[PDB]
Amino acid sequence: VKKGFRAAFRFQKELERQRLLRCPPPPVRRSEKPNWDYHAEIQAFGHRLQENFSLDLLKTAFVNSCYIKSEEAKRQLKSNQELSEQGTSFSQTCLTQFLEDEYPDMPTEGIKNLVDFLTGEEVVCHVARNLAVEQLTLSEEFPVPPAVLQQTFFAVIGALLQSSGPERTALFIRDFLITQMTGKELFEMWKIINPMGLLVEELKKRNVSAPESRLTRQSGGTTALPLYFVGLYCDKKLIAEGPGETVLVAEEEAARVALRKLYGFTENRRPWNYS
Amino acid sequence: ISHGRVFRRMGLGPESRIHLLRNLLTGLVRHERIEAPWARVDEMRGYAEKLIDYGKLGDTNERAMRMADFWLTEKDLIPKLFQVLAPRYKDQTGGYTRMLQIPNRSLDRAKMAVIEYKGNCLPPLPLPRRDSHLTLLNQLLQGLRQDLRQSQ
Amino acid sequence: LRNRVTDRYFRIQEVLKHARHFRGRKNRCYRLAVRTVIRAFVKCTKARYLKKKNMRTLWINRITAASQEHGLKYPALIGNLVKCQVELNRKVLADLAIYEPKTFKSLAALASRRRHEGFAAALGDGKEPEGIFSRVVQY
Amino acid sequence: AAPKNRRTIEVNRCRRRNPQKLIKVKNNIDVCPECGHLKQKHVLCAYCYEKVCKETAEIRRQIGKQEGGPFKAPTIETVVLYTGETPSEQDQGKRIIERDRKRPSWFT
Amino acid sequence: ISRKWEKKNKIVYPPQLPGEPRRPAEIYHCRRQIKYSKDKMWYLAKLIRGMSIDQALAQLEFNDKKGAKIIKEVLLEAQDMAVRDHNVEFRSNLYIAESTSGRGQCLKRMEKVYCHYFVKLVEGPPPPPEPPKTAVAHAKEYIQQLRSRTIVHTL
RNA sequence: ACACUAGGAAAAAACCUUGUAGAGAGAGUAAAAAAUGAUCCCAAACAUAUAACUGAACUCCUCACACCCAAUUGGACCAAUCUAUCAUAUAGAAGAACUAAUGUUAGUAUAAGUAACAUGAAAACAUUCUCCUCCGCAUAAGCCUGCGUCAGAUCUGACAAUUAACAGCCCAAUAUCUACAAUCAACCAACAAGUUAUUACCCUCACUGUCAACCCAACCAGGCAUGCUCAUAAGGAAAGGUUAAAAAAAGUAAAAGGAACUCGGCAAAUCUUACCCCGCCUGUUUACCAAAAACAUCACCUCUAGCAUCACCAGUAUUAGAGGCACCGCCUCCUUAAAUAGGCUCCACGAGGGUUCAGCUGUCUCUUACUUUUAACCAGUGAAAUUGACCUGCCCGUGAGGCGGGCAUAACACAGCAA
RNA sequence: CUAUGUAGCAAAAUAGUGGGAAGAUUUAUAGGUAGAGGCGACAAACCUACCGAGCCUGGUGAUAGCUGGUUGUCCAAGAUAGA
RNA sequence: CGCAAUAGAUAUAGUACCGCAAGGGAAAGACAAGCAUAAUAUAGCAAGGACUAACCCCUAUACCUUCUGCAUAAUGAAUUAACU
Ligand SMILES: [Mg+2]
Ligand SMILES: [Mg+2]
Ligand SMILES: [Mg+2]
Ligand SMILES: [Mg+2]
Ligand SMILES: [Mg+2]
Ligand SMILES: [Mg+2]
Ligand SMILES: [Mg+2]
Ligand SMILES: [Mg+2]
Ligand SMILES: [Mg+2]
Ligand SMILES: [Mg+2]
Ligand SMILES: [Mg+2]
Ligand SMILES: [Mg+2]
Ligand SMILES: [Mg+2]
Ligand SMILES: [Mg+2]
Ligand SMILES: [Mg+2]
Ligand SMILES: [Mg+2]
Ligand SMILES: [Mg+2]
Ligand SMILES: [Mg+2]
Ligand SMILES: [Mg+2]
Ligand SMILES: [Mg+2]
Ligand SMILES: [Mg+2]
Ligand SMILES: [Mg+2]
Ligand SMILES: [Mg+2]
Ligand SMILES: [Mg+2]
Ligand SMILES: [Mg+2]
Ligand SMILES: [Mg+2]
Ligand SMILES: [Mg+2]
Ligand SMILES: [Mg+2]
Ligand SMILES: [Zn+2]
Repeated sequence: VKKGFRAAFRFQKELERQRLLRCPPPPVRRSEKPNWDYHAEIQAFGHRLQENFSLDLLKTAFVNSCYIKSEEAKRQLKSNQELSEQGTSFSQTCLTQFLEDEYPDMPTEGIKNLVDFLTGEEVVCHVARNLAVEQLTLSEEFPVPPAVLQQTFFAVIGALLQSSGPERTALFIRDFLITQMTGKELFEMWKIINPMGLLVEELKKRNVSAPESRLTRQSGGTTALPLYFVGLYCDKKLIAEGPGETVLVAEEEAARVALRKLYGFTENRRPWNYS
Repeated sequence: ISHGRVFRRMGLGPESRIHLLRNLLTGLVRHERIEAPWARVDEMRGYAEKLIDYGKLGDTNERAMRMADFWLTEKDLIPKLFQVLAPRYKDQTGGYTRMLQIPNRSLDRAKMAVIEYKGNCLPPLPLPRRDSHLTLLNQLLQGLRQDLRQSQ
Repeated sequence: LRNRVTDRYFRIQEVLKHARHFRGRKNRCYRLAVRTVIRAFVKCTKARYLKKKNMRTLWINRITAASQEHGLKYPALIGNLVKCQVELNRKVLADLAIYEPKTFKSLAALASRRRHEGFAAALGDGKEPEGIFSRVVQY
Repeated sequence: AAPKNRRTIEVNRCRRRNPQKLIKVKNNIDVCPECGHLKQKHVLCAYCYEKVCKETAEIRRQIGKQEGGPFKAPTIETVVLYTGETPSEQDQGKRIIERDRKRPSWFT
Repeated sequence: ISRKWEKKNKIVYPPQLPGEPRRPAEIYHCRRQIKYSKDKMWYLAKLIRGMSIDQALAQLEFNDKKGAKIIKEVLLEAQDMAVRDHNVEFRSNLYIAESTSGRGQCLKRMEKVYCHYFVKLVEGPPPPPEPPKTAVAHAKEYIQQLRSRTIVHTL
């Protein structure tokens, strides 16, 4: 036996490290690991976002009916339903106003779809994990289910509104939710089917005959890797142009680009004005 | 090159080959069934057949007697050849021996073979029968038997 | 035995950890891992010079392709954009050629304009008025 | 001569595990349709053959016990009869080798 | 000297919920100190790698190599233990999930080789072999690769 | 200048350009392109769209700076261990750090599941058959329980054994003697010349070897004295199974020709002749590359020595020792068709050297068939030299699987060959 | 003398072909000669597998102007007159 | 401010074993290499720049020691662990 202690302890630490990569521990609430005091954490949550949350309302905006019921049952105060309702309703209205004013031509169906996307679980959970809402929120099951994160996040927005008024809440929503539209194309958030039908409907509403689909350019007609560039027309004037491999797909993409141009949601639109 | 050479090579030369086959054939005439390596039995089958052919000619012939003297080593068997085997096959004009393959030898994993003289007293080898005549394919073929016979 | 190295394991793993992704016996046998790891790091150091050289040659190739799309070789484009006092480098010229075709079309037009001005001036007799784009701006 | 370099585990694996060196799966095994034991098509049921060799050995032991010593190959046919089997009308003048167990069902 | 294999027959899983799919049982078994090389036992181990137990026994009964009967005895003991202890229903409802051969201990004179045989039987029927890569699959993956190209080394 | 960095001239230490070192997905330059004999030519091409562009670790740019020589020399840090004091730090100590010594010890690889090894046939396990041996039995010498039973395994333990008449282990003292061979021992013939009388004792069988498949060779086609059997009354088994490829080994057969092979008639088949050189002869020698023309040897000659009890020697000049030489007698142009080969006297002899006649033959012209072993496949057991790593191509050039320029190119066993 | 064998059956053997085989022959057994010594029908032949000088222990960690090696990190100065 | 099973005595032992002999003289007890799970796919000191992407593209003449530099001119290394 080599005499010594340092190498033995170093090897034990390395073994423990390896043993915490295979068989990692079951993840547990951050509010149970060491170094946790709720008061400091919630106050820091406030100050981090540059917002003067009222401490009591913010406190009750992170408590959920599930947690109250589990405390009542485990023992042998207010919940955040009302704040959640206020926050969700205001968020819907304010996002509608934002999108309507930024994109006037877009139809109400599309605006409602964008508003459902931004306030949906897929994006709200993402914005709520990366702002420490899951750490402070009280629930039963960890990780908190995405629906509970959504309702708690809008409860927090509701507290913010009841505390610092409408305009600051609007800035908050512009800062965290609207930003999520960055990069995304229109029809990655507004999921639709049969685009040519919608194009024909909108063109009819503007009293112009349905568009004629021509073939602008083509390469590799016979091969397995063709390229067809299909260009819609409206009485001898182009209104779109789409690529594809099949002529059907090229026509579909031409419809999609024409829809984007008419709804003012192009790739090179005037970028949102955050200042 | 070995085109058209019908005789195996075994033993320490031609003579030892004849002597090995002679011992196998003597064992066969004495017991009427022996288990031996497959290739050796396949070489000895022709000799056993022709031995019965020589034995049919009968004692009185001298050529057959000399041949059976050479090819039987314990001479008690020469009576048998001329009085139990050759008489037994007075009807058959060929194919006196049946040869089968059996599970390989335990020690050296050689290809084995049981060879016996047809008609002996011993318990019968488990020969493999063909499929029963009542199986589906056979029934359809029987229907074809009938329908072709009537047409012709 | 008075002193024996009690931690040779960690000194070995410091070198093997950089070789797990190698192929052969030279990803677990130290005597070979060391030599190939050292060659790896020497190439890693010496390769930054080639990185710069290669990206520059890729940019020159892309710019030559784009400029040939507009009937204008690469000597002309660079040797006559600078004569218009535009200090766009080659990285951004390549990016413009790929991602902003019409801006690059304009730059190529400008280069051809300046080239024509130069030919017309040199063809003339004396110091007739300079071309509308050939006028330098001083600091 | 002698090797000039060790051969790596990769080359050795491409040799040792090549298909030509693998053990082939046998496509000619089946079940004795009546007896119900495994067998290859062109070979005898091993269990049946063993149960036949046992009886052949017992018969031959009786034959040896009756012939006395060596050099006694009889000059007549032989018939073997199990318990409660009188010599049939066809087997007179043929040596009888008595056995003391009921005739096997497979002995016809 | 590490006796790990025979300790995987002791993992007690939690009682199943009435909803989740019935978990297929398992049995691990090993023969230690087989007087036989490992580079030869490997071929027999690989032969029976992906086939049910009964076909495996059939294939081994008629193979010539010395280790065939050792593998057969091991598989029979495994089947008996699986039915008797591990609460398997049908003794034919097993297949060779894992079969491998490993080195051994004993000493030299010229090494006297030894080897162990390790078998894992998983309840259920054999999984079907991976089908061949149809031409449409190749074209599909080639299109996928052609459709993931990005402009390399620029924005 | 190189042995220090970097870029060029194809690869390129030595020519041209360039140094002080880090990050950058910035920029400007340096040098730098041809004109008009032997495996397989060797970038592909191009006469005429404005001369500039390209091009480094040089320089500038944004940031950071001790962070590119051998031998040597200076300096700042430090892994691990022990001790003092804390109780990882400050100190003091020291067997204080291994990519390399055909390093040493242990493990496992590669060549490799390759080379090599083994069990006559049938059976009813009682037996029968085929074939082989200068072998077998005993004593001696050697060894020391080393195939007897039982019980455990694929060798471990227990139990049992080899019985003296054969062989060994010896002797009371003193004096006396003790001339002539052995050879079927008799004829001829030779030379190497081969115990008792007196005194003392009237005691009896103790002790040890006694086995076997055996000993010396690391385990073994080797070594091993004597008696008897002379082909066996005794003892054994040349083929694990198969197929009948090459190359290899041993053997058998061969048309016509019969040394044309080759250094040479080596090997094989046949059996004869003649000569020449050397050495007189038999013998001896380089255990393990030389058996001879060398050593020894009778015969001859030369030198020394006049003599006691440990050799020469229990000898004495015809003796003894040391040398040279080598009995004895005599003196001190042919060959072939063709040719560089062969052709002091002195019988006998030589696995000595050279030559020749005749024959013989697969030596050859010119190879062929079959058999056995090897072989290849199946099954068991299973090495060794060798090995920097290998993801292991060809041609031309440089000075070659790996550099350069062309060409070729899905992966993988198996058996051959030897550039 | 030839062929096989060359980690071979063998650290000099096997198969054939050969020389001697009543002698200066061959051989079992005990004893003797001991290392600058013995013995030698001289070949530098042999004296326990390797003798132009045995083998073992000691002086001995012989000596070696000759060969081979010489182990953490980082920086810096650093080369070819001559007797 | 001595070693802790390759150290400390050669030591569990001057035993086993080697040698005719003098004499020589051991070993050991309490997830390293190698393989399997899982053979490979044009191209080349087996890496680097990278890339959406493992290969494909561009760059790239193994290490030690000795000779003036050495394409491997030559010497040494199968590889791991311990001791040096
Ligand atoms: Mg540059
Ligand atoms: Mg500089
Ligand atoms: Mg420290
Ligand atoms: Mg040290
Ligand atoms: Mg070393
Ligand atoms: Mg080989
Ligand atoms: Mg072989
Ligand atoms: Mg006695
Ligand atoms: Mg006596
Ligand atoms: Mg005796
Ligand atoms: Mg006998
Ligand atoms: Mg044979
Ligand atoms: Mg044999
Ligand atoms: Mg064989
Ligand atoms: Mg002839
Ligand atoms: Mg002589
Ligand atoms: Mg002679
Ligand atoms: Mg084999
Ligand atoms: Mg060359
Ligand atoms: Mg090969
Ligand atoms: Mg020294
Ligand atoms: Mg000197
Ligand atoms: Mg310096
Ligand atoms: Mg020790
Ligand atoms: Mg020791
Ligand atoms: Mg490992
Ligand atoms: Mg080379
Ligand atoms: Mg070497
Ligand atoms: Zn059956």
